[PDB]
Amino acid sequence: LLQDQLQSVLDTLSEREAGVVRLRFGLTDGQPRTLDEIGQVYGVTRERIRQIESKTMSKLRHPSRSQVLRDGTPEERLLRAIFGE
Amino acid sequence: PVLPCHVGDPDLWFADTPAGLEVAKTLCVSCPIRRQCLAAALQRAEPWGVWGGEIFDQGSIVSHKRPRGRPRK
DNA sequence: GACCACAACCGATTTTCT
DNA sequence: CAGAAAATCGGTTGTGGT
Ligand code: SF4
Repeated sequence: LLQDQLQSVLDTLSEREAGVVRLRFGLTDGQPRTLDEIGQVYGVTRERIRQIESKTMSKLRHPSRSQVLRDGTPEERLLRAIFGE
Repeated sequence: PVLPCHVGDPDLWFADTPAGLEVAKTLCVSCPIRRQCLAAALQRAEPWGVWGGEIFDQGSIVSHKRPRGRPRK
């Protein structure tokens, strides 16, 4: 439960955007990935992955995607990184 | 609350053309949340996108997004 | 050495100016 | 017409900091 609806908004991103956040927060297998590893999967450098991740997080913060979803597991950390501390 | 951004496709607010951003910016004018949206986005220094009816670029407001080629004079 | 934030830089492409 | 110039874009490199 709930874990599903965010998987919905993830599906509103491009594959690379979604996969980068999936890997960063270890959403599919519990294990967060390092920027380097992520770059290894998408064939780009770590810094490119960092830029992608910054912009994608900006998108996820945006009400168009985040408003429906305002209600130590990785999904917990993702929702936390969306909003404040 | 019902927001204008939450209907349609959200990438409009992160559109690559200045046209799409102007569209989203006028869509925001009907938002019951607008001034909030803007304040909070400024206070997180958003890198891009349209928030509270304004284009953001690396944490500030840009008014109009530059087109892709050389500037007309 | 592992990890990553920041800025400068790079080649391609696009657009406009002379 | 033909370049040259200026700008964005997706990406990498270089530097340095925990
Ligand atoms: S004010 Fe905020 S919620 Fe309303 S349309 Fe603009 S960005 Fe979306």
